[PDB]
Amino acid sequence: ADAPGDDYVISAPEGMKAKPKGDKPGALQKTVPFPHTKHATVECVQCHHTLEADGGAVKKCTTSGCHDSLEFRDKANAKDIKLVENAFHTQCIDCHKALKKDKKPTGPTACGKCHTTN
Ligand code: HEC
Ligand code: HEC
Ligand code: HEC
Ligand code: HEC
Repeated sequence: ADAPGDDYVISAPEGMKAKPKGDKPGALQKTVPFPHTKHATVECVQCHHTLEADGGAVKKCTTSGCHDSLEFRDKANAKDIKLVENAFHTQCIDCHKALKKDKKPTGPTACGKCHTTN
């Protein structure tokens, strides 16, 4: 397939829950701009890890049967790879952090520097 342009924004799937603020209803984080051209050095398959099984078509990470949970991350389900927060954080953050350590061009590691659209 062809990668979308750099104006692309990743947001939470509709219905996505959020940790309540004690007793007050919580809210979602800001959305995340994601520029593919800045990740040209990474093979598509590395992120779109099920590409082959999906026959060359690129499916959204949250599609049914994939990281489809709409449940917020807590202690009880902290290890569940089906969670949106785990799927994206493991992919995005780990690489950025590792590159930062090696002192080379990298992406954001701070919450506010990735969740920006607002
Ligand atoms: C990009 C390099 C990110 C960094 C750094 C952090 N987050 Fe993230 N997060 C990222 C994406 C692409 C997504 C999925 C799309 C979306 O916006 O939902 C997420 C998701 C979350 C969520 C779940 C959804 C929500 O409640 O809004 C949470 C709770 C969240 N991210 C929080 C968060 C915090 C506290 C971070 C700093 C420790 C953080 N994120 C870093 C991408 C990135
Ligand atoms: C990780 C750094 C990635 C690399 C390298 C590439 N893509 Fe990607 N792409 C990535 C994410 C996290 C997303 C959003 C997924 C979601 O569930 O929201 C995307 C999105 C796409 C899409 C559009 C999906 C949609 O909105 O329906 C396409 C078609 C796509 N990506 C194509 C693609 C190709 C061909 C790549 C190599 C040139 C490629 N991506 C690399 C993460 C990453
Ligand atoms: C459904 C066909 C999926 C698509 C599309 C994507 N992922 Fe996925 N992912 C899926 C499964 C079945 C599993 C593994 C089995 C299990 O139960 O754990 C995963 C695993 C990952 C992981 C962990 C990788 C590892 O530990 O080596 C991550 C971090 C992950 N997936 C992220 C991710 C993202 C961001 C996607 C969109 C670009 C994506 N996956 C798509 C199923 C599916
Ligand atoms: C390594 C395998 C990566 C993964 C997984 C993701 N990113 Fe990344 N990102 C990576 C590099 C090497 C760079 C720098 C590229 C360059 O040539 O300078 C980036 C950059 C970003 C940026 C731009 C930040 C800036 O300083 O302007 C953003 C906004 C970004 N990355 C977002 C992002 C998200 C949300 C990811 C998960 C879907 C993600 N990156 C994965 C390397 C890698």
